[PDB]
Amino acid sequence: PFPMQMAYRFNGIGVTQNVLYENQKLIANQFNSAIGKIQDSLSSTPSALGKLQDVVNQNAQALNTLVKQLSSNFGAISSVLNDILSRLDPPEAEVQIDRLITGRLQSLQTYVTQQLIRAAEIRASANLAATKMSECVLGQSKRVDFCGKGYHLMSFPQSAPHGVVFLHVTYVPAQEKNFTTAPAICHDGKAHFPREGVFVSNGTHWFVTQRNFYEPQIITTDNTFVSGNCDVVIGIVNNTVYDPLQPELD
Amino acid sequence: QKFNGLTVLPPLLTDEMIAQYTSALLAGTITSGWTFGAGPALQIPFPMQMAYRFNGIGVTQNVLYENQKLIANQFNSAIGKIQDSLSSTPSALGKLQDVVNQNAQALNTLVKQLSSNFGAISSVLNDILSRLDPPEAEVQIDRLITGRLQSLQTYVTQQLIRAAEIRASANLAATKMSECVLGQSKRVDFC
Amino acid sequence: TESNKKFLPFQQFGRDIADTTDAVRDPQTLEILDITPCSFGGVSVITPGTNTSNQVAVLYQDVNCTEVSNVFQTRAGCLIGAEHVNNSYECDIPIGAGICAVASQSIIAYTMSLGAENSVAYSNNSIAIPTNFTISVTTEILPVSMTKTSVDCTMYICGDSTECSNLLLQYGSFCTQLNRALTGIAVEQDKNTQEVFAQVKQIYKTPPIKDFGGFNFSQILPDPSKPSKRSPIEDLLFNKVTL
Amino acid sequence: SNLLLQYGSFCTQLNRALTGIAVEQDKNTQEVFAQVKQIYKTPPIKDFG
Ligand SMILES: *[C@@H]1O[C@H](CO)[C@@H](O[C@@H]2O[C@H](CO)[C@@H](O)[C@H](O)[C@H]2NC(C)=O)[C@H](O)[C@H]1NC(C)=O
Ligand SMILES: *[C@@H]1O[C@H](CO)[C@@H](O)[C@H](O)[C@H]1NC(C)=O
Ligand SMILES: *[C@@H]1O[C@H](CO)[C@@H](O)[C@H](O)[C@H]1NC(C)=O
Ligand SMILES: *[C@@H]1O[C@H](CO)[C@@H](O)[C@H](O)[C@H]1NC(C)=O
Ligand SMILES: *[C@@H]1O[C@H](CO)[C@@H](O)[C@H](O)[C@H]1NC(C)=O
Ligand SMILES: *[C@@H]1O[C@H](CO)[C@@H](O)[C@H](O)[C@H]1NC(C)=O
Repeated sequence: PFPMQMAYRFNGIGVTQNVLYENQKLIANQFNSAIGKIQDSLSSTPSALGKLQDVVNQNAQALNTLVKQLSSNFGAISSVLNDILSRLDPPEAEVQIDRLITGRLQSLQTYVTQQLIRAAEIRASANLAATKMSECVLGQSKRVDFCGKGYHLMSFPQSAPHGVVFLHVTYVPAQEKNFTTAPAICHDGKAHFPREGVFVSNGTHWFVTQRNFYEPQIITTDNTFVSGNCDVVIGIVNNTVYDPLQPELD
Repeated sequence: QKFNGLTVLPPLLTDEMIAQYTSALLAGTITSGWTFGAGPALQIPFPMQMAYRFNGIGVTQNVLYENQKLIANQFNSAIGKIQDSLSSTPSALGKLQDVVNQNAQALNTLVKQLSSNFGAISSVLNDILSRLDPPEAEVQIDRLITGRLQSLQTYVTQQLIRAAEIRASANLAATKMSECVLGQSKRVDFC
Repeated sequence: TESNKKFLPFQQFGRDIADTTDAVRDPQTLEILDITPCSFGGVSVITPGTNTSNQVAVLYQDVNCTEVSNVFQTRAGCLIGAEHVNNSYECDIPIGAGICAVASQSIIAYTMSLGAENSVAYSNNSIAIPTNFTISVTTEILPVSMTKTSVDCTMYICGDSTECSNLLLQYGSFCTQLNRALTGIAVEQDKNTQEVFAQVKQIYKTPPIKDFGGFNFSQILPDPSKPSKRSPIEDLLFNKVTL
Repeated sequence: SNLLLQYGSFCTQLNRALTGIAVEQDKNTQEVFAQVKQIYKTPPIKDFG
């Protein structure tokens, strides 16, 4: 089921599943509105397709100059070889042709070399597109800024003339807050560290929360673990840790 | 340097602006870890950040807190040693010096080609123009144009290949910029 | 111009690296004059665009501002027509050496800003944590292939004339290396498109009911009612690039 | 120069390739370094634990 797919994709970037299911409607609205905005972005901002237009323009220009090099004397009495062959004696037509063979073969060599280099550039861009197709749509990438700015969730491939367009759906932290923190909790001599997330305080009470989304939880023995004692960790606050066993036995 | 027809345009980003960008990235890495790449700069104490970075490599965060002073001393010692390492081992900056050397050598060997007759009578076009009548100077000047144009074509071709190589290195550098500085990489020996 | 190079009594003129004349000793005195080629350089035109305005500024890339209405000297050359303004902005038209360039109905030149200044409230007991979250979608465009052109070396160079064909045959195999290289590029373009797209051995198909929990993929999934079964976005891409 | 004008457009192909390289170098520097939307600044007190 696709909502569970997206919930696991949230899990893969360090946001627990319950963020999605409680907020599924808002997530849907944001995804749909962003996809809707993509149309206006592509259709209203010029140069957006510049990376695809540049290659076709460069090839059209290379062909145009290659053909225009036929309209060049290169030291010959005329550009059209038919006129030299029809007007000059072979003993001199040979020399007049040589000075067009040389210039047109040199133009062909220039074009071929430029095409080999631009083909190598397109080879590298195609290999990058294949790597992104494997690692962004076919899977999920943990490498930042490889599948767009933000925490990667998924990508959608789209065809384009002589190219590919990726729609990268990414998770971005939004409104934020400023909370006091501590690297450990000292309780009756033991040092408590979080299993996942960090300790936060608003002044009065200490909680544990996942680092990529504020979701305060009471500090318990099932989300913290003990190692060492309070005199080794630099910068500890004093709070109490609640064990669900206490209310079950009392 | 400035010769006949050769210019060097200045880079758009001066070294001051490049340094200001690296200062911005360092302030981001120091004060907010990897979060300034994904979105907004989120304040985190540096030891908690380094505890996250230990968590990401399979070493429990408490190992940082119990060994914070040793970690700080080792990090400061290594950072201090990097200066002596690169400043005392020659060829350490060879990858950057070689680019400058190849570009300067290509320009010098483009200029040197102007002092070659290319099969004519004198490598100076003004001398052949001043000693041969135009109807005969035409062929020798054709030689001094074809050879010099072929030399310029060879130079431009080698610059296109070298630009492609440097672009590959720049793309790898941007990949490392994102996947090593802006975050933390699980890719072995990539960072 | 005057020089401070002490020529030896027997040399008359001096040379610089890579065989060029650097200085010469005045025959009628003991003076030694350095010879510097007089300022020259390419000319660049800064234009906002005929679509917006026909106002233009012109930059001389390697001369001072003493060689032919505001005139401003930059490390990139002498720019005439643009007024230099002290306040920085986002880089728009690149000039060089840190200056970019239209605003207030005139062309302006300024030192580029690198972004807003934003210090982080660092402290060893304060963490910021997001209290909400935005999902964003970005567009990344990559070329995969280019037009598989091919040029017939012999008929291009030596149009339908046997007389030139004999000389071209005296030029050996060039008309075979060029066809071989272009054929290699043509096949490599198909290999590129295959490696980019042919990553699934079997063709999956979407279900007829779009009950995706509130997610709406109608903008990226193929529309069967169209003659070419392409998505609206793919339609915009095919209708947005022009030949 | 009038004699050179008989070799077609080589002298604009070279000066378009060199300009392509020139702009590609600024693209390289921008793509490597300009990955921050803001210029961040370090605090004056270097108490980084
Ligand atoms: C989290 O952010 C989202 C959007 O950023 C808020 O959802 C609504 O989104 C639309 C635009 O997408 C806005 O016009 C509304 O102002 C947003 N709020 C409401 C109530 O509709 C969402 O409310 C935010 N959640 C919290 C807890 O602040
Ligand atoms: C915290 O409690 C311990 C004993 O459990 C005490 O010694 C210490 O002074 C208290 N305050 C701190 C660590 O700030
Ligand atoms: C701080 O957290 C506590 C615990 O939930 C809450 O009761 C209080 O209202 C919060 N805000 C304060 C103390 O300003
Ligand atoms: C609150 O936020 C400001 C800036 O956003 C920060 O300087 C401060 O340390 C945070 N915490 C408190 C308790 O003010
Ligand atoms: C940093 O920690 C030390 C001791 O751990 C403390 O004295 C200092 O006040 C802390 N910094 C700030 C800004 O409070
Ligand atoms: C999905 O988006 C399309 C966009 O045209 C809209 O017409 C449609 O009503 C939306 N909802 C569904 C369920 O398709």
